[PDB]
Amino acid sequence: LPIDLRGKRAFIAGIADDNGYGWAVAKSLAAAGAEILVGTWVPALNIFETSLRRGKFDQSRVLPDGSLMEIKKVYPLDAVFDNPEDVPEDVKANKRYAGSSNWTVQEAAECVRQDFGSIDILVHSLANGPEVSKPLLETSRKGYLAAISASSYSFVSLLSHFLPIMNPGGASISLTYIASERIIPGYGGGMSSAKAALESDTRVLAFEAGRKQNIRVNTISAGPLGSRAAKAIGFIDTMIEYSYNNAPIQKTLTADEVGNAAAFLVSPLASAITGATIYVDNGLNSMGVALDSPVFK
Amino acid sequence: LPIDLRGKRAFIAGIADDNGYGWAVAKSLAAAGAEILVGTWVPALNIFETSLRRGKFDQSRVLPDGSLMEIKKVYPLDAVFDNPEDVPEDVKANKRYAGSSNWTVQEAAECVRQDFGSIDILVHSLANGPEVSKPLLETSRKGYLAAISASSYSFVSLLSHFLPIMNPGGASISLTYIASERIIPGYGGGMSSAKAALESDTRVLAFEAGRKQNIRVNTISAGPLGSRAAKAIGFIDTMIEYSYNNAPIQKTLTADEVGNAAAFLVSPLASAITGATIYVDNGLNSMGVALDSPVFK
Amino acid sequence: LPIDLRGKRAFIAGIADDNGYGWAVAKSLAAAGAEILVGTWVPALNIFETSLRRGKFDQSRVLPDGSLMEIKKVYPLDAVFDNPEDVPEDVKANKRYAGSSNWTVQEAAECVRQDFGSIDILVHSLANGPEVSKPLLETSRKGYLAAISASSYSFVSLLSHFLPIMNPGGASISLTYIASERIIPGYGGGMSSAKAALESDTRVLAFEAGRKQNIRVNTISAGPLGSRAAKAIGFIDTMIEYSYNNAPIQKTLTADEVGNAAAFLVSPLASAITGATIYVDNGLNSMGVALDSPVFK
Amino acid sequence: LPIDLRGKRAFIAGIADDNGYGWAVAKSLAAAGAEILVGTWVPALNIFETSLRRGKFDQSRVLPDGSLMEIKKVYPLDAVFDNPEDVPEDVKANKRYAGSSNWTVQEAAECVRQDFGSIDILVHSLANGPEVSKPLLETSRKGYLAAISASSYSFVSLLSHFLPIMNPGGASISLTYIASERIIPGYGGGMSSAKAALESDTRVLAFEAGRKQNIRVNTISAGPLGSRAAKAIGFIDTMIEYSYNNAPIQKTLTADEVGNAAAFLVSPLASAITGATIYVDNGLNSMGVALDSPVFK
Ligand SMILES: NC(=O)c1ccc[n+]([C@@H]2O[C@H](COP(=O)([O-])OP(=O)(O)OC[C@H]3O[C@@H](n4cnc5c(N)ncnc54)[C@H](O)[C@@H]3O)[C@@H](O)[C@H]2O)c1
Ligand SMILES: NC(=O)c1ccc[n+]([C@@H]2O[C@H](COP(=O)([O-])OP(=O)(O)OC[C@H]3O[C@@H](n4cnc5c(N)ncnc54)[C@H](O)[C@@H]3O)[C@@H](O)[C@H]2O)c1
Ligand SMILES: NC(=O)c1ccc[n+]([C@@H]2O[C@H](COP(=O)([O-])OP(=O)(O)OC[C@H]3O[C@@H](n4cnc5c(N)ncnc54)[C@H](O)[C@@H]3O)[C@@H](O)[C@H]2O)c1
Ligand SMILES: NC(=O)c1ccc[n+]([C@@H]2O[C@H](COP(=O)([O-])OP(=O)(O)OC[C@H]3O[C@@H](n4cnc5c(N)ncnc54)[C@H](O)[C@@H]3O)[C@@H](O)[C@H]2O)c1
Repeated sequence: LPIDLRGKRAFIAGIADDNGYGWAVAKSLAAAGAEILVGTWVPALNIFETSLRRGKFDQSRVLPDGSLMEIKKVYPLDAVFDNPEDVPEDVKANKRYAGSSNWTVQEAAECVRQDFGSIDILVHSLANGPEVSKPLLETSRKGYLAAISASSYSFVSLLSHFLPIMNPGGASISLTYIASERIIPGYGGGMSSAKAALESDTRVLAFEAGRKQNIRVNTISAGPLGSRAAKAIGFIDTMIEYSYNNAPIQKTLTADEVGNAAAFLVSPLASAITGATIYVDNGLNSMGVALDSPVFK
Repeated sequence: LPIDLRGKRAFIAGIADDNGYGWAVAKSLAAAGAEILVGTWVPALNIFETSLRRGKFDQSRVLPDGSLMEIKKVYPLDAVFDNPEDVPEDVKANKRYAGSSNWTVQEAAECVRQDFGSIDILVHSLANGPEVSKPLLETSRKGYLAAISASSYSFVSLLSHFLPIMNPGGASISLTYIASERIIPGYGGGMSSAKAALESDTRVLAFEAGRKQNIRVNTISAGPLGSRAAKAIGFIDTMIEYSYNNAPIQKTLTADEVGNAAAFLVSPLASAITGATIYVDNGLNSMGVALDSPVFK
Repeated sequence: LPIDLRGKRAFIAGIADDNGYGWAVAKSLAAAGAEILVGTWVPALNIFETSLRRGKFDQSRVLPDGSLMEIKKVYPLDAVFDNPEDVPEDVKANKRYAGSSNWTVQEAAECVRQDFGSIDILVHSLANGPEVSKPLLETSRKGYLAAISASSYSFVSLLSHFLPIMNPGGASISLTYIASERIIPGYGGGMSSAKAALESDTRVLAFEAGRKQNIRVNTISAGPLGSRAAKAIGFIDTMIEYSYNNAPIQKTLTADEVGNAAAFLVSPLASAITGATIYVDNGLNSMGVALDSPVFK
Repeated sequence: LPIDLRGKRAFIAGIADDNGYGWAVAKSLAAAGAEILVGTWVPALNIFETSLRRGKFDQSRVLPDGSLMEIKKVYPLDAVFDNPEDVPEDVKANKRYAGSSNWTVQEAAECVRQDFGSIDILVHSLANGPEVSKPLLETSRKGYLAAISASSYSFVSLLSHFLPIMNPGGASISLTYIASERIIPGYGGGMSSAKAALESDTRVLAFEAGRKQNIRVNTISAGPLGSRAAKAIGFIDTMIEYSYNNAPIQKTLTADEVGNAAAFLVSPLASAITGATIYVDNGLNSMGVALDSPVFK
């Protein structure tokens, strides 16, 4: 009873290294036999392809079977720009953006088409929020819109641009965070807002794309990725700790854990699931209180 | 813009003293001019009516206007028994149950009818759970069913028995607790389960009774009632503390607070609200983490 | 048991006429004795103040007591612009925007301050979405961002700009729609998304502002406003019909209905409610199926 | 990337034939290599084992690999009775119950232990509700309690009785229905209530058992199982039709579909998922309106 993505190909948007959720899903899709195409942020591209050439990610490419993951092709990409006319002359003039081409959503999509003709899976693992450090109360309109644009609308833009080249019976999947439904102080600059929009769109799109092309649309609401810090300082480190303490099952969360769920979800096994927000967070979201609250001892 | 329940009468099930949510709603309904009828648990009846005669609740009956609340009539009542044939000879033989009569749901309802002919508001403020101290894992089938019977089904039984005598455009309201949707360790013996059922039934009944008699059906999901203990020991004391610390608005919760919401809800002002779970818990339910978790300092 | 907003003042953002939810809440706040300040979209301002001068809204200003609603002051306002430096020379050059002044969020707020010094209630009744007619799949990035900006971020901008002048123990309230949580085909152009963000922000802000200034933050998730069309054509007309048929309580929805809930919510009676999404939609949101589905007869 | 339950054994409670969800999950678990133990209702036992002997289920036992499913052992079982002292002399005297032995939850569990020593997976596929045809308004207290007992508490009883013999890192899974969260007229007699309780308990137990033995606890909220009737008459037939029409993805639902999700969930791949209600209903739960409502054409 395997997850079989043999003869299927995925496009994974949001891979810059071996340390995020994105890398993890790729691994999983690859373990299940899918053909892997990557979309890399174009400021990040170089270092990415360079370390990959050099073998830097070799240990991070080991599959269960022991073989090594293959990335059939790396595509540069800035998901805040749909078409080329949209780019600010000042962006197209930046060294980084100067070094590559065909990096708009519309362009990436045209390439894939020209290169492979089709796809079966779409993975969104993107996000970005300039003022993510500030509270809403202190978030600028521009910093807020930026988070929404890169973190929400990007999914919409990708889905619509790739849809014409998705074989029906295909699936897409995106990564969300519970700061959409509940107050998680620290996750500011409109990221929370952006995660809320993403989720809702997940539903709508499941309708739009389900009816339109028989495509499944789902999002996975993950936990803080990683193991404990010797000194939990900063937001993520903190959440990791908090979650380790307060969750129904006491353990840490691994990328592998999120990737397997993803692979499952984009797989045929999951033919009856769409417009879902799946929690893969060690059951944290379900708790009413924190176990570690000082009142309880 | 007043809440006007002048010329309306409420039946409040679950009043044994001046210290619970039930007393609070009565006060509120009474401030708004409703005619107050009480249903008192029949083990509790005596002490109740006795202290009330004696003036023991006088300070607790003060209305805003300064006058004193009036209870038009106290009806004894055991909401685990619908009809008289249902009572175990061993219950009917107990001193307490021996002292009163017409205490089944079916009987109480017949009385009211014979005494007043009609009602407009129905308040459920009942609950009871023998093994509420044990974890589900350790809850007996009998202790579990008991919680459901007294805490869930009782609402269903009251609604159905009173419905024929409720003027259309009337409303009912019940008290719930968030341990239905989220894990709140400590609230065991099937109370959690019982609160879950109640809520769902709230919805269904809103459908059944809305369509049947133009009756609104809602539940209020409250916080731990009361102010701080010098030594928070025990479940409630603990929750009060926890909530005071961790809530979006830092303050305590008062019965008045729950009563006003109730009065509002059963009032005509609320003509577009039904099949709702209203949170009156200082916004606790909305939080993702506890502020007091030691990881955060 | 009245809703008393005597000696309180509200600022209502999003009044252009007597036909929306906004007008309704004002009425309600006014019935409860609050002092009414309006923020009018500045393209709409003129016609507004003109018809109001002329008596056009006289029948729509009748309060329950029989008297007539008073608007202490109308302030022009475009909630997509925070500070004056933000305005495009091409907007400031448009006849309409040319006729008025002090219309940025930052400016409106400064005025109020200079005119009244303070406020107690904040009402957001704003929304706008250029491509609201298109499906997400066909919504432009710009049309999507526009909906979010005018429909989501505007609340954030108002709250933050007015906060310094809100007496603690005050409240704000905004209008939402269930297309945030569930698929409602027809409500496109990112409005759905925008309603999702608003809700989430409602929660966060309740935290930010609750802790910061003892301000309550809530949103009301309303139904389609209005009575039946002889020919339900178009989105709203359709929803009205659908809701009339399928709701747990069969009736239409009136603005009065939404206004009363609002008044209640911003009132002191509601001191224990924050980070809530209150449904005032005749219980529609709670249903699992449509009664009118042809399968059921 | 397989779902590997090689060297694992499951106990499936609620198998009486090849036509329910229960049969389906067994198949799935079996495809993934788990060792299958069945708990059969003891009125149903005989016909079950008889047709199975005879080959009646042969076509229904075909695995993907082509081989045939094996049931290592069938255990009789009535999940409304925990211990033998609990049985009414009038039940133990009924032909059916007379023919078998060790059929209480406590007894079944002792047997398994004595026969296999341990288990890894626990599947609950049980339900039963005498007055399921009546509306709550017309449901008896006894008919209501019966639904809860057989449909809710049974899970609690099984979990607790099997827990001592579950290898840590194991999982349990139960089948729920959306009539718990939303009004689905027709699903009466307290089934709705019972499904609500089950879900909540799913959460709590995930806490209790997660912390206690490192066991994952989840429930799957399924759609109406089956394909279209030529004449949709009756509740299920109706729901199937309705769902086919109104769902985001237009298709029917197959048992296979629910089984695969289950297998996944009880599998190690799912190590970060617990206290979840997974929807496997073709995305129906996410919709706001019915597409087939006559208002929309
Ligand atoms: N990391 C966590 O603990 C956690 C928890 C919940 C959800 N998530 C979500 O997971 C996703 C990513 O996972 P992660 O945080 O592990 O990885 P990450 O931090 O690498 O994710 C951001 C990625 O997006 C890329 N990116 C940013 N802006 C871009 C733009 N304009 N165009 C194209 N690419 C751009 C970055 O280069 C990077 O690859 C996001 O959706 C994030 O919200 C993460
Ligand atoms: N107290 C809290 O902090 C809190 C929080 C959330 C919800 N609630 C709910 O509020 C309601 C009651 O409020 P409370 O706890 O303040 O008051 P309470 O403790 O007085 O409530 C129980 C009441 O039910 C009566 N009662 C018990 N069994 C009965 C039976 N078989 N027949 C008739 N009457 C019976 C008791 O005598 C008593 O009046 C319950 O629904 C409870 O779950 C309370
Ligand atoms: N009308 C309904 O059936 C319904 C249902 C649910 C929610 N709502 C919500 O109610 C609110 C408004 O109610 P309504 O639709 O009855 O009234 P409406 O249509 O008058 O609301 C829009 C208002 O915002 C103003 N406006 C638009 N863009 C603006 C900008 N940039 N700056 C300042 N003002 C601007 C308009 O002039 C108008 O007063 C919105 O939040 C809407 O989503 C309405
Ligand atoms: N069938 C559907 O469309 C659907 C939709 C959602 C959820 N479900 C749920 O799936 C589960 C079962 O699936 P199904 O309906 O396909 O199969 P089913 O109808 O065979 O389920 C009931 C099973 O429980 C057994 N049973 C009843 N009372 C018992 C008792 N006291 N002791 C022991 N066993 C007893 C029956 O013999 C039978 O095997 C239930 O949880 C049901 O609510 C089904």
